Amino acid sequence: DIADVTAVAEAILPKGSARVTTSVKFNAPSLLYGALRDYQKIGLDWLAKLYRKNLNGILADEAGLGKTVQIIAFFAHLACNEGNWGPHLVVVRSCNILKWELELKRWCPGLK
Amino acid sequence: LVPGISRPYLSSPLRAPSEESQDYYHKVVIRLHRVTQPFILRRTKRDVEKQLTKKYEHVLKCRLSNRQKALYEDVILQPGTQEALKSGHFVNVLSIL
Amino acid sequence: PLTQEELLREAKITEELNLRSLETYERLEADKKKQVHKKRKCPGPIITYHSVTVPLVGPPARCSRTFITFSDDAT
Repeated sequence: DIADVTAVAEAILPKGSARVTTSVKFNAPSLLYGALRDYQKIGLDWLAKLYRKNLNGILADEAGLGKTVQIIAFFAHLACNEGNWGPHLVVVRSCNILKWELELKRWCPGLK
Repeated sequence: LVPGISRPYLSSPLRAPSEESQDYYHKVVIRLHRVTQPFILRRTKRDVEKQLTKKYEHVLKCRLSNRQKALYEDVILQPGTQEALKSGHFVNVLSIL
Repeated sequence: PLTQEELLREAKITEELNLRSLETYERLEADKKKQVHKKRKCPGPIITYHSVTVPLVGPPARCSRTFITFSDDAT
């Protein structure tokens, strides 16, 4: 039943008024070039937990919070910690394709 | 969010809400929102402001020069400007501005 | 069928390749510095007057010394 999946998703939701006080000492993946902000690490951990539970999610962070960087970090985590080097598909606006490519090369140049 | 739902995507269970079905429609919408909310992670710039880059806006008050003052007063005191301001015609006011 | 070490080596190679590719946009610094701050000039005879601070021998004690350099033996 959908209620069970919703309960699991609610159990995966980061706790806290701002969802920024997470005890999970999530270390940035070694393949990611650069330093992630604390909220970006929290988003990355949430994405990793969603992947481990085979669940989907919606990232509704306000514009400019680095959602693309969060996705790049998620790919780096999948490659380093989950062994998921497989073909990933990203669908973006044509005006953002070059931006996404440049961000991927800047943050994780090791990915084809 | 949930691939493989027992109910097909194109077979919408709720048609246009009739007066008698508006309550049922509203309750189903509320329950659907509650079901979808745990899959949505939303954070605002205010919550992370303590970690955001800091934008500083500064207003610098500049004195009107003597030549600027003279021209400003001449334009304000021109009879045509007074007539345009008394008439209140929008385009004339915007031209003066 | 590949292992993690092979994937990491391929990732390093592709990282270098992407960095060179990315440098098509990001190599704003090195190329401009080497193109502007050239250490040579157009061909032909040149006479270089040069004067540098040199330390005195038996801030520190210093003196000024002049060198004159000629491009070719003919001049």
